[PDB]
Amino acid sequence: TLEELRAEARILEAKAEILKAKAEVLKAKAEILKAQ
Amino acid sequence: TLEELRAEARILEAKAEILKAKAEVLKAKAEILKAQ
Amino acid sequence: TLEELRAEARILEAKAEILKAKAEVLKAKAEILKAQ
Amino acid sequence: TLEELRAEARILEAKAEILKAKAEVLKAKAEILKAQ
Amino acid sequence: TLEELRAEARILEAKAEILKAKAEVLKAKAEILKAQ
Amino acid sequence: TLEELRAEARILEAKAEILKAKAEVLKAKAEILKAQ
Amino acid sequence: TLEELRAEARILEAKAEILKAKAEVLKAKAEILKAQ
Amino acid sequence: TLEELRAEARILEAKAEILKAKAEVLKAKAEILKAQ
Amino acid sequence: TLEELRAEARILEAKAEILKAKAEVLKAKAEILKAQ
Amino acid sequence: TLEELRAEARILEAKAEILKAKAEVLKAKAEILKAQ
Amino acid sequence: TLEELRAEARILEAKAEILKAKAEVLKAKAEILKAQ
Amino acid sequence: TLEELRAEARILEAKAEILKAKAEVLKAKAEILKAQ
Amino acid sequence: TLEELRAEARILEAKAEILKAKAEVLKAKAEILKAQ
Amino acid sequence: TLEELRAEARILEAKAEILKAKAEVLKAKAEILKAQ
Amino acid sequence: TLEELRAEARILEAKAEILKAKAEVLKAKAEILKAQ
Amino acid sequence: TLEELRAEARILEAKAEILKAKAEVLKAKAEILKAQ
Amino acid sequence: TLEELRAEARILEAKAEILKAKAEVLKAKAEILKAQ
Amino acid sequence: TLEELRAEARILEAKAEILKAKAEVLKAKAEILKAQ
Amino acid sequence: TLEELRAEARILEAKAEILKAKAEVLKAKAEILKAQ
Amino acid sequence: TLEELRAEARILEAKAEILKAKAEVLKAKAEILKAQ
Amino acid sequence: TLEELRAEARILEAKAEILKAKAEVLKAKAEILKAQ
Amino acid sequence: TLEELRAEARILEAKAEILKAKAEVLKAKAEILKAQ
Amino acid sequence: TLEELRAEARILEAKAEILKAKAEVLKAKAEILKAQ
Amino acid sequence: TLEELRAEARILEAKAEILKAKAEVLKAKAEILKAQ
Amino acid sequence: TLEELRAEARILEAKAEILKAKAEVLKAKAEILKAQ
Amino acid sequence: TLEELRAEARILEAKAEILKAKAEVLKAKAEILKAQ
Amino acid sequence: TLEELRAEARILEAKAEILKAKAEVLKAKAEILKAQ
Amino acid sequence: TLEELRAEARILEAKAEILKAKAEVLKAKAEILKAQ
Amino acid sequence: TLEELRAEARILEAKAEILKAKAEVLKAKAEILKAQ
Amino acid sequence: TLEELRAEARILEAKAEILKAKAEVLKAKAEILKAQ
Amino acid sequence: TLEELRAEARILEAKAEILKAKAEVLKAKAEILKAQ
Amino acid sequence: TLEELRAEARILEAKAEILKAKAEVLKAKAEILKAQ
Amino acid sequence: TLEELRAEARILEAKAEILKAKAEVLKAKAEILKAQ
Amino acid sequence: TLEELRAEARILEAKAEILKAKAEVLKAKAEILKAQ
Amino acid sequence: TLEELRAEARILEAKAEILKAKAEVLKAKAEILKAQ
Amino acid sequence: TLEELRAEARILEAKAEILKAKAEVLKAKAEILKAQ
Amino acid sequence: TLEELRAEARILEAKAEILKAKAEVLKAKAEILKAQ
Amino acid sequence: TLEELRAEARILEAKAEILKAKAEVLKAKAEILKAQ
Amino acid sequence: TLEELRAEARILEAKAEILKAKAEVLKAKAEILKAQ
Amino acid sequence: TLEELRAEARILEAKAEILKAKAEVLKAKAEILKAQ
Amino acid sequence: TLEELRAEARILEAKAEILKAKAEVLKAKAEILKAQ
Repeated sequence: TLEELRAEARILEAKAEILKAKAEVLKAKAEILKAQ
Repeated sequence: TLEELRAEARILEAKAEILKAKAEVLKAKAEILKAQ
Repeated sequence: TLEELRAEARILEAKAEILKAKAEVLKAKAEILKAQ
Repeated sequence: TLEELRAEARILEAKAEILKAKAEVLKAKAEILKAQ
Repeated sequence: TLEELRAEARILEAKAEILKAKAEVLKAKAEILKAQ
Repeated sequence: TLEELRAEARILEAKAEILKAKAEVLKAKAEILKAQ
Repeated sequence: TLEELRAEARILEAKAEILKAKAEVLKAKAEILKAQ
Repeated sequence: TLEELRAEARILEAKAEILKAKAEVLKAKAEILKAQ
Repeated sequence: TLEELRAEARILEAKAEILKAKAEVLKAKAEILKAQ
Repeated sequence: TLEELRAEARILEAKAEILKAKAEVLKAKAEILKAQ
Repeated sequence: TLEELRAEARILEAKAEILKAKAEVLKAKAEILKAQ
Repeated sequence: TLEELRAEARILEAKAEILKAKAEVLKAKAEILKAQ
Repeated sequence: TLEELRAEARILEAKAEILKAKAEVLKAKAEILKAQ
Repeated sequence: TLEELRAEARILEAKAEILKAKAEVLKAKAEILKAQ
Repeated sequence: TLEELRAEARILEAKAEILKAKAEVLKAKAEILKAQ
Repeated sequence: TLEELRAEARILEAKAEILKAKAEVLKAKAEILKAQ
Repeated sequence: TLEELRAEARILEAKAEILKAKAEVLKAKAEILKAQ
Repeated sequence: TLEELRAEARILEAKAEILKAKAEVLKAKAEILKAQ
Repeated sequence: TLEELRAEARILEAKAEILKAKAEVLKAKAEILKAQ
Repeated sequence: TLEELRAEARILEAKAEILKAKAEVLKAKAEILKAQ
Repeated sequence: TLEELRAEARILEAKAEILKAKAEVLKAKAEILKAQ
Repeated sequence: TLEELRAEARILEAKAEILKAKAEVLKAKAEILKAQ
Repeated sequence: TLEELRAEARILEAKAEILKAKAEVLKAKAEILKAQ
Repeated sequence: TLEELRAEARILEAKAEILKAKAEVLKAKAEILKAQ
Repeated sequence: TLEELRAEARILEAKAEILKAKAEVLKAKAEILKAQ
Repeated sequence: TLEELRAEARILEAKAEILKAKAEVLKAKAEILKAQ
Repeated sequence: TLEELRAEARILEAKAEILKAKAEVLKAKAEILKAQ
Repeated sequence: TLEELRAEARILEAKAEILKAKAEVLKAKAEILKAQ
Repeated sequence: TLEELRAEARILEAKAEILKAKAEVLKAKAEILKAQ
Repeated sequence: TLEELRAEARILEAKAEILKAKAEVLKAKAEILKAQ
Repeated sequence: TLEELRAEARILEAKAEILKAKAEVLKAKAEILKAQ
Repeated sequence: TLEELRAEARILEAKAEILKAKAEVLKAKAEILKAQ
Repeated sequence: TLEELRAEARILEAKAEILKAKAEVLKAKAEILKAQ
Repeated sequence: TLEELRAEARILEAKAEILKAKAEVLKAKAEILKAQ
Repeated sequence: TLEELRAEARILEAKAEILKAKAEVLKAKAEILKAQ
Repeated sequence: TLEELRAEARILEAKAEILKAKAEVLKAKAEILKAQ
Repeated sequence: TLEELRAEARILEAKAEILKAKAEVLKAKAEILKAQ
Repeated sequence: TLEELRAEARILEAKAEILKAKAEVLKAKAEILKAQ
Repeated sequence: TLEELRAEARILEAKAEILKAKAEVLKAKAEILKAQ
Repeated sequence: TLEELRAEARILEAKAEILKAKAEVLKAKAEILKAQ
Repeated sequence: TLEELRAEARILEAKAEILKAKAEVLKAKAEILKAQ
């Protein structure tokens, strides 16, 4: 269970990181919208 | 129990971080809505 | 009991943080509702 | 008793913080209700 | 007795803070009831 | 006696503050009863 | 005696303040009884 | 004697204030008895 | 003597004020006795 | 003598005021005796 | 002499006022004797 | 399951990195739009 | 599946790197636009 | 499929490198534009 | 009986006050009849 | 009966206040009739 | 019935307040008629 | 009915406030008429 | 009906606020008329 | 209708704010007229 | 209509802000007139 | 119209900012006038 | 028009920044006038 | 016109930066005047 | 004109940088004046 | 003119760098003055 | 003139570098003064 | 003059390098002073 | 004529008030003549 | 004429107020003459 | 003439206020003469 | 003349304020003379 | 003369403020004399 | 004279501030005298 | 004289600040005396 | 004298800072006395 | 004297810093006393 | 004396730094006490 | 003495660094206690 | 003694470094505990 | 002793390095645990 919960931590750690780079697409998306 | 509660802390630590990047999707979502 | 109460502190520390990021979902939720 | 009362302080310190983030859920809950 | 009364102060300091956040639950509770 | 009376002041200072936040629970309790 | 009477003033100063917040519990107690 | 009488003034100044808040407990005590 | 009589004035000024708040305890004491 | 008589006026001014609040204790004393 | 007689007026002005509040002690003294 | 979840972590780790360099295309895209 | 998912990781690792050097073309593209 | 995906990795690895040296043409292109 | 007679006083106290404001309707009723 | 008579006092207290503001409509009604 | 009569008090309390501000419209209405 | 009458109180509370600011328009209306 | 009356409260709350700032235009309007 | 009335609240909320800053133009307008 | 009224809110939000900085020009305008 | 009103918001957002820095010229203008 | 208004935003964004550094010349101008 | 206005932005961006470093000469100019 | 204005930007970019290092001479000039 | 202004940029770029290393002589000059 | 100014740049480039190594003599000069 | 200034650059390039190795004598001089 | 007669009332209202404060100068004029 | 007579009222309103404070100088003038 | 008479009102408004604070100097002047 | 009389108002406004704080020196001057 | 009278206002504005803080020295001077 | 009077203002501005912090020494001086 | 008076301002500015931190020693001095 | 008074400012600037950190020793000194 | 007073400043600057880190020992000393 | 006082500064500079890292031992000491 | 005090500085400099790495053992010690 | 104290520095320098790498064993020890 | 302490330094220098490579075994140990 211990390493399993360590693994269940490990999969949920990854799911945040996709949403992090999802925001950074939207971050420079506005940077196009202001540099013009 | 001790390392188990340490693990039950560890899984609940991860569940916050998905909601953190969930907000940051919505953060730059408005930044598109103002840079236009 | 001491480290146990330290652990019972430690689990209750985590339960606040989910509610913190729960509010920040609702924080930028209104920010969509004003940037439009 | 001293560190025990220090620990009994420490558990009661945590119980306030859940109620703090409980209010902040309700804080941005009205912020949805005004940004619309 | 001195540090003991300092500790008996310290436990009674914590008991106020739960009631403080207890009110702030009720504070934003009415804020839902007016933002609608 | 001096620091002892200073400590006996210090414990009695705390006992007021619980009653202060006890009233503020009842303060916003009526605020629910009028915002509806 | 001087600082002692200053301290005997200081303890009796605290005893009023508990009764002050004791009244303010009863103050908003009637405010529930009229907001309904 | 001068600062002593100033101190004997200072202790007797405090004894009035407990009776002041003693009346204000009784003040809002009737306010419960009329708001019902 | 001058500042001494000024101080003997100052202590006798305080002794009236305890009797003032002594009456105001009795003032709202009858106010309980009529609001019922 | 002038400021001295001004001071002898000043101490005798205070002695009236204790008797003033002495009457007002007796004033509301009858007010208890009629509100019942 | 002029300001002196003004001061001798000023001390004799105070001596009336003690007798004024002396009567008002006796004024409410009968008011106890009739409210019963 | 453990190495499998380690592998399911490993594929989801890669999917973030494409979106990271996707933003950096848009990052220097605005840098053309300001250096002119 | 394991080495297959390792391979499906391996192809998706390459697709990021083309976009990385795609940005660096645009990086020095603005550097021409400022060195003049 | 495995060595095929290894080969499909291998062709896509090459396509990045042309764009890498494409940028380095533009890198020293500005270096002419500043050394003059 | 005592608090009951205090209550029977309390209801009869209210019945006067309706007649008081009943007269004050008629008071300004003539004030219309003279300001014209 | 006691709190009931307290409530029957409480409803009859309200009925006076409508008649109070009823007069004050008529109060400024004549004030229009004299300021012209 | 008790809280109901408390509520029937509470609705009749509101009906006075509209008439209060109704008079204050007429109050400053004459104040226009005299400041000219 | 209770919360309904609480709501019927709540709508009638609002209708006074428009008339309050209606008077304050007329309040400063005369203040123009006197500052000239 | 409840949230509807809460909404009918909510629209009537807004209509007062325009009249509030309508008065404050007239408030500083006289302040021009006196600072000259 | 509910979100529509929430929107009809939302447009009427904005119309007050223009009048607020309209007054503050007139506020510092007199401040020029007194600093000279 | 909803996002349209959200947009009609959004344009009227901007019109206040020009008047805000219009006042702050006049704010420091008097600050020149007093620092001399 | 939507992005157009978003653009009409966007131009009116800029017009405030010139007036903001217009005030800050006048802000340090008085700071010269006091540092001397 | 859209990118044109985006450009008309972009030129007006620059005009604020000259005035920003114009103030900061005046900011340290007083800092010379106080460090002496 | 678009890239031209982008260029007219680009020249006006540079003119601020000379004034920025102009202030920072004056910034450390006072720092000599206080370190002595 | 475009690359010319880009060049006229480019010469004015250089003139700021001499003044930047001009300040940093004065920056460490005071640092000698405080390390002694 | 273009490459000439590029050259006039290029000579003025060099003149800053002598002043940069001029400061760094003074930078370690104080470092002798503090390491002793 | 062009290559001449390129040469006049080239001689002034060298004069900075002597001062750079002049500082680095003083840099390790303090390093003797602290390693002892 | 051109190759002459190139030569006058070339002699001044050498004079820095003696001072560079002059510092490196002092560099390892402290390294003796710390390895002991 | 109506507002004119209202204005002719308004000027004649002011002429009384100067004579009112004219008497109050003479009122305290005798109060000097008796306090001496 | 109307606003002119309103202004001729307005100047004559001010002339009374100087005489009002003229009397109050004489009011406390006798209060010095009796407190001595 | 109108704003001139408004200004002639404005200067005569100021002349009263000096005499107002002139009396208040004399007001507390006697308060020194009685507190002694 | 208008702004001149506005300025002659402005200097005479200041002369009152020195006398205001002149009285408040004398105000707390007696407060020393009674607190002793 | 105008800015001169503005300056003669400005010096006389400062002379009041020294007397203001002169009183506040005497204000807390009595506060020492009563807290003992 | 103008900047001189500005300077004579500037020195007299400083003399108040020493007296301000002079009072605040005496402010917390009594705070020692009551916290004991 | 001008920079001299600026310097005489500058030395007198420093003398206040020692007294400011002198009070703050006494500020937390009582905070020890109450936390016990 | 000028740099000397600048130096006499500079030594008196340092003497405040020791007293600042002297208070902060006493600041956390009470923080030990409350965290127990 | 100048560099000497600069040195006497420099030694007194160091004496504050020991007391600064003396407080920070006591700062985290309480942090042990609350984390338990 | 100068370099000697510079050295006496230099030894006292070191004595603070041991106490700095002494606190940081205690800093992470509590961090063990909360991470469990 | 000078180099001796420089050496006595040098030994005391080393004693801090052992305590620095002593804390960093305890720093990652808690990092084990949270990563589990 | 000098080189001896330099040597006693040199041995104590080594004892820190073992504890540094002792922590870094524990540093990556937790990194195993999170990468799983 | 000197070379002996140099040797006792030299053996203790080696004991750190085994622990350094001991950590680096554990460093890449987790790198296996993440590359899968």
